[PDB]
Amino acid sequence: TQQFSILPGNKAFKGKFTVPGDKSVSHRSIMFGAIAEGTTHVTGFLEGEDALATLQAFRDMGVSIEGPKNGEVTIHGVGMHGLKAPASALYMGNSGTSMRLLSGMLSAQKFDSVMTGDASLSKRPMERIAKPLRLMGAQIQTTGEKGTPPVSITGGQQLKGIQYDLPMASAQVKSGILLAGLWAEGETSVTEPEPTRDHTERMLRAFGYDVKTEGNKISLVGGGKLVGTNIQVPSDISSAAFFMVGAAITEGADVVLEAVGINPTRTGVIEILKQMGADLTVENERIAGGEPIADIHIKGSRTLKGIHMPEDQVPLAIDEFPALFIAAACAEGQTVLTGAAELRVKESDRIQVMADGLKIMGIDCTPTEDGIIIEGKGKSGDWSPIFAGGEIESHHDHRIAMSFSMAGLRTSGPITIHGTETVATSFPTFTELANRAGLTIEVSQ
Ligand SMILES: [Cl-]
Ligand SMILES: [Cl-]
Repeated sequence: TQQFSILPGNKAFKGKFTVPGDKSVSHRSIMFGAIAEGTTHVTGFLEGEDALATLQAFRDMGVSIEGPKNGEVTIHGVGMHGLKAPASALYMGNSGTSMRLLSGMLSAQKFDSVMTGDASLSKRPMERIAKPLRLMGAQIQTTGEKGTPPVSITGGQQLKGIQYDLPMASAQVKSGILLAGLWAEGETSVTEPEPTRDHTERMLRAFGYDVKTEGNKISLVGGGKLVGTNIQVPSDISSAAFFMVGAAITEGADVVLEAVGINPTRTGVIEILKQMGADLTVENERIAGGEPIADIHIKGSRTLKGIHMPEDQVPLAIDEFPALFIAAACAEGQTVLTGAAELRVKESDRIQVMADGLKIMGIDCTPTEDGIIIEGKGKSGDWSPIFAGGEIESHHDHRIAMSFSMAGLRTSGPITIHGTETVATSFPTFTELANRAGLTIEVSQ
């Protein structure tokens, strides 16, 4: 166990900062850089659980890779057919993402493969991706009735593109199918019943592959070719969100977050904060590595106010609601969240864990079946403490820990957050940026 400690008192919160690279986009650059023609140089790379497992997999399959080192990776791509058979099982650790995306890719290879995982991944079913791949002609075996790992794939198959109506929305399953479709005969198409992130699609385009996005119908034609290029990874908006919130709840705060990724499938926190009356502007908009980026300028010039959060932004801000709950508490009036049933018990009930911590800090809130109700203690023009402090349980959820860390900007008492050791893995520079901004956080045993 590890814990964060924060002391009460009027904090400053200002500066120009760049948060770490987007987790998902970092991963995709490896997926496609490995099988592209020529060299790929990646910058702003953040290696997470997914990246490291995928990095090792392609190393095992003969790909030469320098790094990651200081956010830089050089990938000597081997072309669409340059992968070599792994000498043993490809260990995925806890990366279900790696396993699902590589399933599609591996099911199209000449050679056999086995994918295995740790105790947690070994329990996760893989039939939602395996089933459509089998329709394409893939030979993919799973374990037991629930179809969990190990996932055993037989190569040397001829895949055919299918038109697939996805029963349950999933960027991972969607991505797995499309990746197999790169080697398949004809067009592979996925129709998702609900909108998901499109980092896979955008990275494919960055590498020169044509991908049609036509409403909820996402498709490509197999036989194409990927071309190595330079990939600047956008900084993670999910990481930036904590400092957006911090700036919006701190008096006279002035924060510029540079090169923040603003993929429209990820920008829900911006729209929501804006609707809460936040002084938040999006300037210097441009594109890097097929991803849109911008500088986010947030000022604590006025008091947030509680709103009925827009339901059309919930899919776009799903991971940012723990941070937004902190904003809601400092806001004037009541905040209500609906249509966020996904947010409850998604193998971790963030609504309740936040509620527990918020209540400990003296905030009247109430979990609902599809969200939460928060009674904000904010008052227009008033920047007196909102939170009472206390001891907080994060349950090793980094987003919970980082959220309650921001609460230290408006607390009348000490805050101790337990189980914060996963914060550094997700957001390595979090406490550093916090300190540079004016939010001192002491890490302990
Ligand atoms: Cl994605
Ligand atoms: Cl998460």
